[PDB]
Amino acid sequence: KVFGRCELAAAMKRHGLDNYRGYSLGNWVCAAKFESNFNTQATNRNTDGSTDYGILQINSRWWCNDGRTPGSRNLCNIPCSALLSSDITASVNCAKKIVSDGNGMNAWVAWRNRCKGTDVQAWIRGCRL
Ligand code: NA
Repeated sequence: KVFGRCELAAAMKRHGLDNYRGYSLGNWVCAAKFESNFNTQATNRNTDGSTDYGILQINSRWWCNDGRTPGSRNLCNIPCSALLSSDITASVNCAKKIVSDGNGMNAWVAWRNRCKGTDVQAWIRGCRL
């Protein structure tokens, strides 16, 4: 499923991401935009054997089990395929653990490269939240 900017913002707000860990909703929408382009089925195979899955591109080496990543942990206790659903619940709950893992939102490279320090409020414009 390809989420609409405000449609996603609303969904994320429902799931408690707005100001979660001090990170405004705009930060989360911006991260999703640059990580997966709002596409829940987004997958990116890395060179180390791991793969990034879904709307927030969660990595299979430590957060979900895809059965093909060497020395992989399943910290979120879910199959990586669950992070590919149109429903964002699994991704949000797992992201909540990732952002609290000692690096804040820096865990998401696209967020750090295209959202960090910018006017993230723009990502929530026109939205009826
Ligand atoms: Na894993």
